[PDB]
Amino acid sequence: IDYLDASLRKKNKQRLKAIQQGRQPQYLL
Amino acid sequence: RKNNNKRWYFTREQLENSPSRRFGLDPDKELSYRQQAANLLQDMGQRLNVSQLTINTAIVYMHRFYMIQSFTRFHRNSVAPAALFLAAKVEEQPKKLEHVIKVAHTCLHPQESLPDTRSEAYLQQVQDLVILESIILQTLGFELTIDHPHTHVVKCTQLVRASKDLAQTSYFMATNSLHLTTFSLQYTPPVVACVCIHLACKWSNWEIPVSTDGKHWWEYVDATVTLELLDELTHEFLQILEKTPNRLKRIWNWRACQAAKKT
RNA sequence: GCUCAGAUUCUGCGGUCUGAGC
Ligand SMILES: [Mn+2]
Ligand SMILES: [Mn+2]
Repeated sequence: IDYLDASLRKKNKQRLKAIQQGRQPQYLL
Repeated sequence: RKNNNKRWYFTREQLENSPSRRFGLDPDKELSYRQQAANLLQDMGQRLNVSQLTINTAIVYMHRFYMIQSFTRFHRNSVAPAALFLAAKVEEQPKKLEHVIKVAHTCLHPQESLPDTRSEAYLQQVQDLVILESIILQTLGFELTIDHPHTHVVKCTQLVRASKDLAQTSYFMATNSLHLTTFSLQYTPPVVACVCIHLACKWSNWEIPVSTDGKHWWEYVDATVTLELLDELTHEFLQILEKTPNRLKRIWNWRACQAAKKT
């Protein structure tokens, strides 16, 4: 299933989804 | 020509001199990217509703792409949709840029705000795979009409006694000539088709009746072919099919995994 | 050494640190 590795990307999803306090994805794809 | 053939095929001593190799990261890693980049191609293609064929033509562009550019300078997770895109343009089921993107995004970023179509972030994204596509083109030297092993395998299917039940276990197995093997850059579609079946029916225990009047039932799909090789390769294919760290929550199973339906 | 869960505006999808369980 997963090009979405845990985690070196599964991780950024954590960093991105937690600028969900007013900062946003610079680059998001 | 320059050349007609020598163009997109390489020696094991060449893929070692990968161009992603002249950079600071592994083979064990790279072998591992390609499979995880094609892997993405699949997911999106299924989400976009495109033939499994287009998916494969992307996977061949991708493969062929990173034999010229490092995975350091063009990240797999952004050449993937760039190519699936130009693929479904070629194999002809077009989908539109804003459509690919909107998928890729819910691929890679499951729990995000579905994209604002007007944000400078977005109008830069699309700005990019647009420039990337000009690259994925200039790179495959404009050679996008791609020949696959399935076209062949479809040829010698019931052109032998073969239970469909195990005659299309070779069709399926071809598409791994792509996902998890460097095969598509090494030997031709034919030769490569020969393998996806001589292996397919050693798990199926049905074997090939030899053709009566003095010519083997595999010498009819390609001219130079030895068991000395096909046995050699199905080794690679398998110790590569099992040089995998049990990550096979496998590729075209999302909801098409189990053998057709019971529940 | 693998591999999960918390931390890091070090940073493009890979590098740090901290706990479990095997
Ligand atoms: Mn089975
Ligand atoms: Mn104990």
